Amino acid sequence: YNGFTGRKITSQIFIGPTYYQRLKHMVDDKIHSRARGPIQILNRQPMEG
Amino acid sequence: YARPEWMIVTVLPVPPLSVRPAVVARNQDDLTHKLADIVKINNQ
RNA sequence: UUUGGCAUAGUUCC
Repeated sequence: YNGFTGRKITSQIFIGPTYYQRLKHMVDDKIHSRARGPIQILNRQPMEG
Repeated sequence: YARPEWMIVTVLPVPPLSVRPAVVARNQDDLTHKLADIVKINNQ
């Protein structure tokens, strides 16, 4: 059945218990932004990393 | 702009301290080490 | 409110 409206969904859905895994790759360890931060020494360009 | 005899190096330019910066314990670059060796041999 | 570098290994995405 549909969640918002309560009406049956016309097509029957394939549902059952499958074994899932949570991989190491999260988003809190990947989000990154910069606006005028630290700067390299030899080239005076922005740092790397 | 390019006279033929000038291609024989008799005066060696030394790059400024910006081209070969010091390292922060103070470390000298590969260019600085080679320059020191060259001037050692030259004065000897 | 101040700034290390070289190398090697592994991983993500086409």
